[PDB]
Amino acid sequence: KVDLQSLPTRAYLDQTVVPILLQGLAVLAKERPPNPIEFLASYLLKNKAQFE
Amino acid sequence: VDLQSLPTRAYLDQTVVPILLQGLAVLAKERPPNPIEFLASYLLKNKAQFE
Amino acid sequence: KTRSSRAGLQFPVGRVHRLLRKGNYAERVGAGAPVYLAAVLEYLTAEILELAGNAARDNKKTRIIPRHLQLAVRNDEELNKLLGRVTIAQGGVLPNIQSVLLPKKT
Amino acid sequence: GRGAKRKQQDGGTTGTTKKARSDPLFSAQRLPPHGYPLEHPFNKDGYRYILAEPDPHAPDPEKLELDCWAGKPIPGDLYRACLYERVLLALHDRAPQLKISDDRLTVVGEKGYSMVRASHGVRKGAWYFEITVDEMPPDTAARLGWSQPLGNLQAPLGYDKFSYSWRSKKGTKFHQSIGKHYSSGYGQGDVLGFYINLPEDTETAKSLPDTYKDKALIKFKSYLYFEEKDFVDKAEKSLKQTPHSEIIFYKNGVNQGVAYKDIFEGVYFPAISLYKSCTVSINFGPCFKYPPKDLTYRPMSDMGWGAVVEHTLADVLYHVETEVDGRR
Amino acid sequence: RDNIQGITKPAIRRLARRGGVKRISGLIYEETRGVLKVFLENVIRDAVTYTEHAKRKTVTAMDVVYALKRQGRTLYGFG
Amino acid sequence: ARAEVHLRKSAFDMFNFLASKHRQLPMPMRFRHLKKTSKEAVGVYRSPIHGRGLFCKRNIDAGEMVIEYAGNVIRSIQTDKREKYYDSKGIGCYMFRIDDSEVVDATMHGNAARFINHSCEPNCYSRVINIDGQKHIVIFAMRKIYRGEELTYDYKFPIKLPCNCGAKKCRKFLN
Amino acid sequence: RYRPGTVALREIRRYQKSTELLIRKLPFQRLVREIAQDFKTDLRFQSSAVLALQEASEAYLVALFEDTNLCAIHAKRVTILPKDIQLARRIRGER
Ligand SMILES: Nc1ncnc2c1ncn2[C@@H]1O[C@H](CSCC[C@H](N)C(=O)O)[C@@H](O)[C@H]1O
Ligand SMILES: [Zn+2]
Repeated sequence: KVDLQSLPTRAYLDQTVVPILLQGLAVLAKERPPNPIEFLASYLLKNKAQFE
Repeated sequence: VDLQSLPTRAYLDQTVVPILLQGLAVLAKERPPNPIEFLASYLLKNKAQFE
Repeated sequence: KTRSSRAGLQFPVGRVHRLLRKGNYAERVGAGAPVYLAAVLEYLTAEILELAGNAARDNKKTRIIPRHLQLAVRNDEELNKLLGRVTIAQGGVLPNIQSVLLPKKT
Repeated sequence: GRGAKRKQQDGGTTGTTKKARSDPLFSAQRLPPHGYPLEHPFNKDGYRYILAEPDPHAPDPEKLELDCWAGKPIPGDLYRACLYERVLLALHDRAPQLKISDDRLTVVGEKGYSMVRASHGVRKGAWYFEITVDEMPPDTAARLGWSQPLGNLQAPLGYDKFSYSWRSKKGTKFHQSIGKHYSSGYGQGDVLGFYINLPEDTETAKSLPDTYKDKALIKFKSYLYFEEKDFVDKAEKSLKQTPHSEIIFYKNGVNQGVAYKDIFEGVYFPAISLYKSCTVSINFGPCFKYPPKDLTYRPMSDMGWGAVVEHTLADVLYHVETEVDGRR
Repeated sequence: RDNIQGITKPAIRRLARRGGVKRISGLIYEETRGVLKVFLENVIRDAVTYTEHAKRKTVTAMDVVYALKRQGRTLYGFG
Repeated sequence: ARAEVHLRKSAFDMFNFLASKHRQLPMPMRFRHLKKTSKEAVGVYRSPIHGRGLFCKRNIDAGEMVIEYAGNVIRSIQTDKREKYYDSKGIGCYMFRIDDSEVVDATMHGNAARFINHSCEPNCYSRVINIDGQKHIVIFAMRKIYRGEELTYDYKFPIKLPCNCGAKKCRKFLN
Repeated sequence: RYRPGTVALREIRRYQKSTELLIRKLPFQRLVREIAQDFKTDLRFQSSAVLALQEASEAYLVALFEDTNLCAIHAKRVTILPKDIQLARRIRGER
């Protein structure tokens, strides 16, 4: 179930992948890396099998 | 770029637009089983378009 | 050859002369009578229609409804002196409320 | 229970009032008349008001009906009023008297003085771009050159150290209301080249706000606006110098010499200054002459899922800080 | 027949609104109907005189204007 | 008497007319009265409150549209240079701010309503309407105008240019 | 709603802006038919003609009302009265 009537798409992305995105945005806003894909992948693998 | 004269959020919104946009879209909607090669190819596909 | 262009007016002059000749107002008329009448009718028609156009552009409507003519004739004072006992079809009346009949409170 | 709407309409007590004033001829923006990516350049120089990158808010103000923005805000997938790849000037830090095309190529000014700024900074790399002056009627100053966001968007180009200019008429260099007969004039059909010579990485100072209450978020009548505002008297006193501090006003390669030096240290926006009604075309980016080197200035106007995902990305981009901030 | 009651209360109320009044008494309608009837009969007398002098059993509109002009009023926009 | 220097030298005066005599319906279509029947009801004479003034030889009662004020409408950026030039040429604070974004300068262009004064006991209040899509300021009176008095409107400044009028309620300042 | 006298002003202004007729077509037509039958029988009316008479009536009638109006003002009151109608009819010089 994704984005039919219950969870709006903006609300869906605001409530489904938060624990990775806040760190990613924080590191691209402070550590300012031209290539932040490694950080996002590392934080995705931390909860790769933990995704409900 | 990306350090002082280009603001961090402004750098995100201005310089590397066509790379993180497509990667985030594919990992938020499609999520291929092996996205590492997709993101590597997307990163390498933009090399003489942004400074 | 025409005759209206001899004076530069717009209202017909031959028509006025024929209609006044067959109107038995008298038996014999001069030459300046038809042109003079055409001229005065021209002036009065222009006087009315200029205000008609002003009222037309007041409400931003191209077509002139008779309400505009009623307002233009009534609001002027010389016209109201000259058009004293005359009404207009579909004309309506200009807005007016008596002064002492105006309620107010704090 | 119906006084909340009147408070939201009069202006309330949340800093700036909720009654906008942008009385010059403001166009090219504010397309969707609802709660969507919007923008309001304000009369007051330094007021940037935007709605893209949306955010939720706390419901139940005065025990009325439950607002839809309690925990699950309504989505949005439609036109977004900005640009990503290479902002052709800008759509946020502007004056509400500039006429731009829908594709954002031509710039038409007001009856009085006007300018447009940009939203992209330059630190290293080649930015040899051009401003093709389509036409320049008499009594229409066409001074062009880089400037700073701190610059007053209605002040003459060069009136402050934030802004740098080269006069289109008689080539007389002007800055801080000081004029020296320096070069020859330009105008009709005269393409002004512009390549800010900092191919090497530099360092600057970006942000130092002095006010907070004017930076608030509250519903205007049916939509939110982000009061991201600059100040002046504090910003001018943080003025510093930086590397490659020279705003050169070229003539498409040929240069008469940089008119004024020691430019303000900060993010650079190429300001185009007009003085009366006059149009002008633009081409900016990390290229030399041809606009299509990167993505050719995408407008992000499409109905597919790409617009949806980009809008949700922007929503999250502002949602992170609207969650970690803590609303008063 | 009895049709003078045809001109009912709301219509005369609206025409009073035309006049420029708000406070009107409930015992004014009868004499207004009388005055209206007098005016109509006075006009239609001349109307039928005109229409029968021309040996036409119909009644046109231009003769109505003619009688209105002869009486003292004048009508514009009709013929 | 050509041998004693009298004081009060500096004047900084512009409208050199100061004398010691001073011997004094729907909305959109009311535009005519602005330009044609609006040039007799008011005379220009020496005000007693301060400086010059608009005295009266006619009478106008309550709720009557009288004058439209027009002048050099400019944006707020020109305010800095305008105030500098006011300090230079000796120009009063003619910064007629209809709003915080547009101000009606009256030092290079303006109308006959540049002659007004200020007092905490005025005769008229301001009002603004919109005709044909343009916002214009027209004043409607609340009382009757007597022969020989001066128009004045409250500036409504919430509480250093003094306001010397002599009225008992006069707060002696623009406040 | 409430506050009698307020709704009267709104109604009178709304109707002053409007410029339509005020009498239903069929009742007035039948009345003209009856008053004609009083004079002569079997008269065929022109649909334009009737309309004509109609308008003239209101004109006359409305003028009368206005006069009575000012007469009431001369009597230190707002409500108009029958006696004022005879006042206007006699003073006009049309009795
Ligand atoms: N009584 C007063 N005393 C001092 N200044 C006044 C004043 N009344 C008005 N002013 C100021 O003068 C400015 C207008 S210039 C004054 C009008 C004109 N020069 C004259 O001779 O009368 C206004 O901005 C107002 O602030
Ligand atoms: Zn005083």
